[PDB]
Amino acid sequence: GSDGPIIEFFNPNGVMHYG
Repeated sequence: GSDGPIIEFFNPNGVMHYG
């Protein structure tokens, strides 16, 4: 999503963390 405490492991638009 952006830069959260958890990594986006749901097939995001790119490669970044999220809430």
